[PDB]
Amino acid sequence: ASVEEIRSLFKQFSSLTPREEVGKIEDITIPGSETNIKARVYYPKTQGPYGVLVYYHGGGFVLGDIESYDPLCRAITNSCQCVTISVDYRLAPENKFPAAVVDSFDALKWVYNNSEKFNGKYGIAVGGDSAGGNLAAVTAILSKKENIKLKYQVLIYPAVSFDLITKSLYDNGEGFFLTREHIDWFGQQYLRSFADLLDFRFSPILADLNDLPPALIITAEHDPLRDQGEAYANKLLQSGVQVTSVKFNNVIHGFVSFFPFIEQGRDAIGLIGYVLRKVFYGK
Amino acid sequence: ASVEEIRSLFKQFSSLTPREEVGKIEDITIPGSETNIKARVYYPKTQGPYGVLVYYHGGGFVLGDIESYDPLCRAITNSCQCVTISVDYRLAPENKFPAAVVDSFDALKWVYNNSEKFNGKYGIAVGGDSAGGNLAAVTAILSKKENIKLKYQVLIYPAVSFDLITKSLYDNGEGFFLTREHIDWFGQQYLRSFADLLDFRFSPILADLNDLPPALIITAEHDPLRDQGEAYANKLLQSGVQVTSVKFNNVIHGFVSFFPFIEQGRDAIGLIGYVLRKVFYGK
Repeated sequence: ASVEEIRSLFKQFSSLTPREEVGKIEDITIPGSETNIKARVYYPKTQGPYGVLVYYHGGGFVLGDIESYDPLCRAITNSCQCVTISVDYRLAPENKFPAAVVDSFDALKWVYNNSEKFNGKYGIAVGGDSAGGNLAAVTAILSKKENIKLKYQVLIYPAVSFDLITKSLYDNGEGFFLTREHIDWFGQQYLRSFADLLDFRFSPILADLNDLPPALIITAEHDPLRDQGEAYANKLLQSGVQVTSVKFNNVIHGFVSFFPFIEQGRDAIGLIGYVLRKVFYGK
Repeated sequence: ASVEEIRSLFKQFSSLTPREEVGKIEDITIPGSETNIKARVYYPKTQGPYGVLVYYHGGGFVLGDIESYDPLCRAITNSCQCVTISVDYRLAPENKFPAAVVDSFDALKWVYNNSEKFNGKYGIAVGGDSAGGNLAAVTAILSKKENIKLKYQVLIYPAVSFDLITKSLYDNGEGFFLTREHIDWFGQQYLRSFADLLDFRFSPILADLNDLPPALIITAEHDPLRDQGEAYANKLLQSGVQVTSVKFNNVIHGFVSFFPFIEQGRDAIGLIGYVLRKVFYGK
């Protein structure tokens, strides 16, 4: 299948997944430094003021979009009882690294600077799954540098490093949905050159992680990315940041997207909701 | 320290913990088959009807009690928004196996038969930590035998088998609070003879686990009991029971007890809260 055909398939498959009712939805355009960035704003059914979660979909920097991730964002919104803003960052191979990063940070900054539009008085968090988790993590690093004070970061089986060595990569690199071959191909679509492997904006493990927001990092047992996700948690802890690092057993990469039929996914969404309600509201 | 001093040391240190407000608290005495069993009933701040969680404290079958667990049970009550009933089962060595089991099951049957007294229309779950997780699991197995239909079981780093073989026992058997020497000593206090090692009421991994209530099983990375907790999850899964099995990284056996200081414990309490709100209330 072509890239376009797979992008379309993501949207089609999403229409089989129930979309929970939320309080209100609005589609907005965020004025980026390089592009006008579409985003979808979900309000919860409770009354404000709110926290705001800026969410970055996964898809290997190539696939996914606001629509295919609409069911998941609705579910997160109801779980966190918080405004969720799902960001349509530019994709590769049309838009190489660091386009996705530039859009993700620009959106965060604009949300942070415009939070009153959303009655977002309880502050701003970032979160994302897989490649989206990568973008959340990188956006939190970039925020530190600009004195943007985030509340939290929710990293759902994030990609944090180029990896040829972890035991989970070899144990789990075939037979469990996301394969070695996929990982290679996504990296080829996204990166410009081998030198980008030295860039913390691609591998955030490289960065100094002092003074970042407290994190919930979810990994999955049968996931080639498992060990590097746990490494990121450990390096955050070593750098004095509070992190809850949880491995969900018996499930594969992507399981949170399959919450309607993988119950552990629903429970991960419950846990995500709890930590954000705690950090935003005190509970 | 005698058994008495070791008990009093745990009470003392628990006595200094802020207790979360709950709705209301009632102490009751349940007419057991072998003894009168004190239980503390915690109501959430919401109104009913409720689900009911019957909770069994940890402490290696030798320590702990309603008072020393009172802060944890309050925190759980508020998290699950459910009536929580903390059971004062008989302790060893004064009362050998299977005294704890008899009391734990006797309490459960009585609660199940008297659920209207608590406005407990949404059904009954069991839960517990460590030795108490053992008791919860064994209670669910005994309940199945007598056609008592439970909604859920929450097993927090449960003891499920006599163990001389797991990797986690050897990796984590010293230096992480719960040591080989403690495991040995608790078993010596609790059991009557080596024959008791064959009894599923001490090692619930021995039982047929078909048709048991869906489970949340939490394990801790640096815990000698980690692998056998995961084995219980996997054996339940093999037996067609839905289970969410989650390993909390970077923490030790007992971490949920330390929730005021160890933030991962607070987050574990959030997850327990979510799964029970889900199964009782659809929330």
